[PDB]
Amino acid sequence: TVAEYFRDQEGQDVLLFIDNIFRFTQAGSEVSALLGRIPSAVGYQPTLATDMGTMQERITTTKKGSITSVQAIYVPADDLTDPAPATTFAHLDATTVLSRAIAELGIYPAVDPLDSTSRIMDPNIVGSEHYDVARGVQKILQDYKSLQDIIAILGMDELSEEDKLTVSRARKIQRFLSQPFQVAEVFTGHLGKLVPLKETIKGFQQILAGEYDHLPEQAFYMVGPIEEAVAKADKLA
Amino acid sequence: TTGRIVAVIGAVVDVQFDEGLPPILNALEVQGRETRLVLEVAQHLGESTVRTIAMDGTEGLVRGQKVLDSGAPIRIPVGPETLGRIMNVIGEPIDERGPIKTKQFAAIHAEAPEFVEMSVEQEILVTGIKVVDLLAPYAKGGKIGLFGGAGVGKTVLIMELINNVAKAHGGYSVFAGVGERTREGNDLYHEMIESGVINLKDATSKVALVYGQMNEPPGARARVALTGLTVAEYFRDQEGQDVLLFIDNIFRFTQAGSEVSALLGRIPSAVGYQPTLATDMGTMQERITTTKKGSITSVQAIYVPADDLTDPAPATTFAHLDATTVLSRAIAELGIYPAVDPLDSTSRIMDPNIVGSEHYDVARGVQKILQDYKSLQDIIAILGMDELSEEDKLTVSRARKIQRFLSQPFQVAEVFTGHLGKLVPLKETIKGFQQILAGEYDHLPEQAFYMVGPIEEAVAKADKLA
Amino acid sequence: KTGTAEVSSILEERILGADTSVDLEETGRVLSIGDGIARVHGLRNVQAEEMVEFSSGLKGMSLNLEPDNVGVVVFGNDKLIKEGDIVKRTGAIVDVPVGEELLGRVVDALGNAIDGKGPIGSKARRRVGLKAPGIIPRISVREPMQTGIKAVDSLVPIGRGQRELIIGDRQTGKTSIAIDTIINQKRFNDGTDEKKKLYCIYVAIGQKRSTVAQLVKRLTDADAMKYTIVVSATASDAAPLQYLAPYSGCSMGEYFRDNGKHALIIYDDLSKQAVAYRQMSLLLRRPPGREAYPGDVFYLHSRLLERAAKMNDAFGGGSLTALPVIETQAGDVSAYIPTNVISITDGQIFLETELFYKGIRPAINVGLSVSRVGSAAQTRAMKQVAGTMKLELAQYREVAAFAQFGSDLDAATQQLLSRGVRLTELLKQGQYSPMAIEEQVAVIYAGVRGYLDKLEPSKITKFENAFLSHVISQHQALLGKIRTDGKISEESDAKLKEIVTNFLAGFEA
Amino acid sequence: VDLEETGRVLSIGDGIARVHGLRNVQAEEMVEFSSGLKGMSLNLEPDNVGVVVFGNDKLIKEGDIVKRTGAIVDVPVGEELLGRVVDALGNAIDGKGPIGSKARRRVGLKAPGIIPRISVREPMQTGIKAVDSLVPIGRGQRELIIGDRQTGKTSIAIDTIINQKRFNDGTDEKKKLYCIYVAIGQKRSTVAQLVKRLTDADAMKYTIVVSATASDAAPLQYLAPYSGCSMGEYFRDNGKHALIIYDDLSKQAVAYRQMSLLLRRPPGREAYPGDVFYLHSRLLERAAKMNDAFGGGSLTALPVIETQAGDVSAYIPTNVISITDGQIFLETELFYKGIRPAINVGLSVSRVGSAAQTRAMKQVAGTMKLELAQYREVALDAATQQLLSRGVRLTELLKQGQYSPMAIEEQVAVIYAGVRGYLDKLEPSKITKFENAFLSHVISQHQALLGKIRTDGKISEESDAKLKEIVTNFLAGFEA
Amino acid sequence: STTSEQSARMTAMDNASKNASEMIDKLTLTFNRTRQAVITKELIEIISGAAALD
Repeated sequence: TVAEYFRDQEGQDVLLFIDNIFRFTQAGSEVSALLGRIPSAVGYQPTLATDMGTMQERITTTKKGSITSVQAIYVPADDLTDPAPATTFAHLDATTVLSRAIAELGIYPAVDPLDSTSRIMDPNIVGSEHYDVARGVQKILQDYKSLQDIIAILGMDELSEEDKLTVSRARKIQRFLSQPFQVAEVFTGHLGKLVPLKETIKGFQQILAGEYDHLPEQAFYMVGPIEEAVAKADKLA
Repeated sequence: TTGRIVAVIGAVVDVQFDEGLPPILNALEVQGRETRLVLEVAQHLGESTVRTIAMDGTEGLVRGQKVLDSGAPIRIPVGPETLGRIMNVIGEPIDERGPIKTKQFAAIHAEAPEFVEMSVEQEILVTGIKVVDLLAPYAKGGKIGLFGGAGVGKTVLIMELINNVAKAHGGYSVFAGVGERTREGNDLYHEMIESGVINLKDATSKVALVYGQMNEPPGARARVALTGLTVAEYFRDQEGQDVLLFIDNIFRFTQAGSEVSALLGRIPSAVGYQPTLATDMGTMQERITTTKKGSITSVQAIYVPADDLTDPAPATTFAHLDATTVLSRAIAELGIYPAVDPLDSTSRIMDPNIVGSEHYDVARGVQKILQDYKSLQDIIAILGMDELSEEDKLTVSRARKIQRFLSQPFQVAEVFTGHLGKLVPLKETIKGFQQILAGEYDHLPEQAFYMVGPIEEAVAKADKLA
Repeated sequence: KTGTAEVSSILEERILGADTSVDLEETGRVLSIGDGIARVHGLRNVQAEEMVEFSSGLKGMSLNLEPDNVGVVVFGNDKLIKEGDIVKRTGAIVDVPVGEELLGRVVDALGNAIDGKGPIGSKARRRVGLKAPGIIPRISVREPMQTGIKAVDSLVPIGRGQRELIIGDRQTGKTSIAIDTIINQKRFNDGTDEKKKLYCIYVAIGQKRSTVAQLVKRLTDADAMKYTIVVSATASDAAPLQYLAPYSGCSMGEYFRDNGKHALIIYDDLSKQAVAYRQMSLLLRRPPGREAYPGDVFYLHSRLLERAAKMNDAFGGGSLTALPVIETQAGDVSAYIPTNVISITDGQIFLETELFYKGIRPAINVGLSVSRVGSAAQTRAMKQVAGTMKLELAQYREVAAFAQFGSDLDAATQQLLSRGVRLTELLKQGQYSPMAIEEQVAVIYAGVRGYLDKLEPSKITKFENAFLSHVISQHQALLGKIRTDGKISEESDAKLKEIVTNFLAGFEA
Repeated sequence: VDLEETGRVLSIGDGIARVHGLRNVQAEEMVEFSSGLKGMSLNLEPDNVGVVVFGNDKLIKEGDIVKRTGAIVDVPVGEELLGRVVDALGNAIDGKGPIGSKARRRVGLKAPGIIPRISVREPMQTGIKAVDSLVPIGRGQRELIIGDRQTGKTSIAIDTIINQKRFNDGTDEKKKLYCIYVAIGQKRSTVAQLVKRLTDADAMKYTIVVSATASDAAPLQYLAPYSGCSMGEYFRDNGKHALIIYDDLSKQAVAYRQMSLLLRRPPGREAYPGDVFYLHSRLLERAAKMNDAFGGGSLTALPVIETQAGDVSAYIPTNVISITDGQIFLETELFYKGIRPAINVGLSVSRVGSAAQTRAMKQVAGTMKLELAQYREVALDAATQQLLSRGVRLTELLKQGQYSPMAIEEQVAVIYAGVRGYLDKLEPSKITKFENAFLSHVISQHQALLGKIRTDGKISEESDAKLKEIVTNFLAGFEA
Repeated sequence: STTSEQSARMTAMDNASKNASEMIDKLTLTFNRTRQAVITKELIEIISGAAALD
């Protein structure tokens, strides 16, 4: 209700942080029983969809401003078939699925890359340089997963070699996404390094170009733009 | 007060009590009831109605009947004359050797000592089973939870333990066959009598038998448990006597409870499991311990519902444990008797202190070996195995050997096994493993360790293999 | 309230003071009927557990004596009943007619000979409301009972009074097995083996009539039917009826037991019952629990099953031996009802399809097949060879485990396999294979002394028949003797052996 | 006659007294029964009062008069529970007669405000290297102790508690942490030993033990934490630092659900009622690290969760998880191996642990943590073999069994050694041995240094050179 | 050697699959069960394990 004021009235491009809608929904669900109502499967509140719907639809970009909605969604057991997230997606425009695995892979940004998506992306919209780089990236990495399966047989420095190159690249790529945090001296120690966009697209595009195919692999970890990663290799040796 | 059976809907007998009522728990005797059909008021169902539990059969009963409150809960004979008696829940000799004329009767709700009132300290008893002592040493008052399959020799094992212990330990016993297999009580009977653990020449024994067989109404089966419980406190405090309390099966108790809960038109929780699952236990378990006046050591059989332990019931169980022997079916299946799980056949109360620090360390090392070894199992399972590295392979073997060595023959089931049972002195055990830890049984194969007593005999056995 | 009784024929007179009806205490008017649970209004003085009779000739039982009405389990179908209907007590709970004039019958469990004799009804009835004997009443299962199935009789040798689970899948010869036994009991029953005057009770739970029909036909054929009740609750049934059937049998069999005779009940199967009953409960609303089953499905059964026993002397020492059946699905055992049953049953008989595909009918998982009972269930005859054999097989199997890198690793193990295999050949049995112990031990003997181990596996069987026909022919003497001495006597053995060696020589050559 | 403040026990389930009347009772009033029991008129039904009975009856028979006490519950709170075992009513099952706590405070009071609250910056330590190191921890903080059974778990809490001995018995005003052990559903025995243990260990003088043993009636067992909570706030808000160890909430929940169900107030997921996150949430939100107004005080929450087979996906665990500021996950295999710590480190978590602890440790620990990662990771290379060597050394080094707490400085010292690979020049068994000797060596000698290191709050470079030298001397000089 | 090895590689690769084959089978049970366990469990919740009996 407040934000709608600003949006329409104050025009504002609202950034709306919600942490977490999940708790709302959950709150709804909690009551559901006690509202006498049936809850739902997965415990929910039967009305969940509208609850959401009305809400999600409550907010938008009119031609009376925009509420840009940064909505934290706790995802229990990161289980997303977990009806709530399952629904959520419809109301999402860009889905950011943060991957605990990746987090575990030490990465910060710890994201789930392939599931942090926007159905939106396009070689038009984002330009193909963007798009394509991404599709290539998305591709290779998923394929790399296929390769993990190989590696399980074949080992830390033994495979089929082109494929090895790409593996290694994937290993760089991974690292290249890793990015410091100014806030988090506590998580990073580092201080944030921001990458202005082109430098990113290029960043990977270049990696894709394999221009560092002789550069160290984790000379990509916790960086800002790609140069600095190159720089970083030197800093080692 | 007198009540009228207003509903018998199954053995939930709703009696509306009409000369008032006493409080809950008060035991009612149904009037017109053939035998003494005690209904225990369970709830004041309200409106001077109680939900009560029949523990007898209700067949043929004219409803509308008249129940006369026995005015208190159920009291049952207490005093030593109960040792060498098979009592049913309601006292009543199902030894059927005629009465158990006791001087004391007791209402089966016995209580728990306040903190100050209970010896706040533990002991270390031991058992003579390698596997046990080593991994779960003993103590007194301690309730051990024993998992696995009756007559794998789960049940047998219990007996064997009794077999050495009651005799050896003076401090009395209670055996609670909750939903007991009547037959198993019979045989056992001829045996006990015979055995002179049960003495009939002297009504007493060293041990009182409580059987509350399966065919009893659940209420009875559920309640036979408190009954026994009441007794041991009698023995402890009153008789000094340090009961070993065999519960077979507390789960069967429980089952009777849950089943009951349901019928009690309550909400018996997840899986149907009684709301009160815990409270029944808590209240009960705390009626067990080493008080100052003795110890009621529980040997608690828990047969595993649908064989799962993540099952809340066992979850609960755990809270009260002192030692747990979780038999592994896998192990049992691996043709290992004892059937042990070597990962929660435990005592927290194994400490370098409680047992030898060595004992403990050796154990930790062992515990380790097994623990690591298991890790390999998965891998091995997938992948064949041999390139892990040999030391591990050694551990593996050792572990297996250890496994086999933990397999410890049993005389009582020599009949089956042809294996002469072995109850093992502590040293042989410690040593046993130490030797194995020293990995000396090089050449010597796995099966050279199967079903022996002291470790030498295994060494010997390898030789016998040769 | 319960809009029932707010029936304004019901209400409509209590109001008036114009009431007085059916009895509403010894008879009731069906408040509603649906669900086979005839809420029958009234029924107050109503006996508990009482069989009532409906105004349909259908029987019902007064399960829940509710203060208003009775949840009445219907012994029929309520397409054959309707609302309001007067249910008059029968006053009495269930007893089932019990006696002996059932041996030779296929009845419905309502004791009406669906065979087509109609009830050759027992004068007496005996309570299904009857319960298990006491500890003291029992004196141990020791009396064997041997099926004429070598494998069984040896390895999970069978006592009496017992309760042993028959477990196995979709007519994996399961029934075939049951028959071979039944036929086998014939000789004892054709003996006047009063110890083994084993009255067979076939509780058919849920079997569609045709399934029964071959089977019964088979029993007829085995003429074993003569000492046999076939308690029959077919697929066409109301559920309680299938449910009831064991209990019915239960009244009946304990009578033999208690009259010194030996009763055998085959419950085939409680799996269906359990379902049915659970369902029944559930239909009654009446709980479920684990696997949707009410918890007292255990009680139900437990209570049911304690009633099978091997008695003490008071009971003529007799038995009611239970061979319960559960038909497995994929050996599902934490399968609650299996879990239960296992803890109850005093060993269990595993059947395995593979073995079946192997032709090995019977299909047994021996390793698991266990007689918790074990030694008590035997005879020395068997004990003497079977002891070693069982053991030898144990090893064989262990080594059937260990048979695939070459088993020619050590001689023993190759051997164990060869030997084992020989024995394996022996333990497969045809369909319709009752057997006599002396042959069985004979045949075993041959193998455990390895003579057959000096023979090609195919010919083992071949021998076996031949050997049988041979010994039957000549060494009838000996067969008499093994039976006589009750064991393999060392002499009988020497003659036997001698026979074997010669016979073997004749068989092989 | 009050059927509007008093009631007649209409029906009593056996713990839920449906009480006819009571009306005028205010919601969530403690009532008192004519069985002498307490109750809470929890459920104000439009007819009768679901009164959760705070007692055990067969004393109640229907019609029993249920009397208002006329009070919404408060509990005695204070600071004199230190050296006391209590039950939630404020009675003291210690049998030390009754407590010294005397001010009473609603357990129903809620979560501090942001400004009242003041972020952690305040260390928190256990004498357990791994913990203090690998969890960087402050006070105020929720950290879940999660694990199945004292498997040292319970030990874990103890070593910490014991550790506080040096501090509370030190004049570490700031590290004067009132320990609140809410013992929820614990066998009396367990407690007995424990009680004894702690007593023997005497942390107990600066310690509340709220003891709701296994038997104890469920709402009570349930209540005990809230009680404890009120009491701990008592310190918190009063500048001081209380540590409540909620031990364990699994059992509380259970009880609670059960309670609900008996109130026929519905279940929820896993048959557990819907508020149950909330349950704790509100509870734990009442825990805080305060601002200055509260003397800066804190109530550090070490809630405990007992998992069932490490299953945490489990609604309630997830619940809890989503609240806590991390967890101490314990893994059996290592325990079982004898490795105490037994932890699954990965699973033990501090989202942002480091913002309320200590440079000393930090200086060695960050880097170390990482090395261990690397060491761990790799399921030969001299490096890796090294990491392994190190790692294993360090394993010993973080290995302090059950019954082993410490002053920090001792810990940093030994850690330092290990991080200098000094230890890698030793057989792993002898790390432990060495460590013992070494420790008594520095204790002896370089108590000087340790005193200082403790003093600098950090490790000085200078100290390092002395230390290096020390260590080396001991090292070398007892390397055999 | 190499012939041996390669032929051995088949062998190794067999071996693996024998193991596999079984497991695969077994898991499939584990499956049903966890499924059913599930299904059922909900069906409970469903069967007024969240309904009438909320």
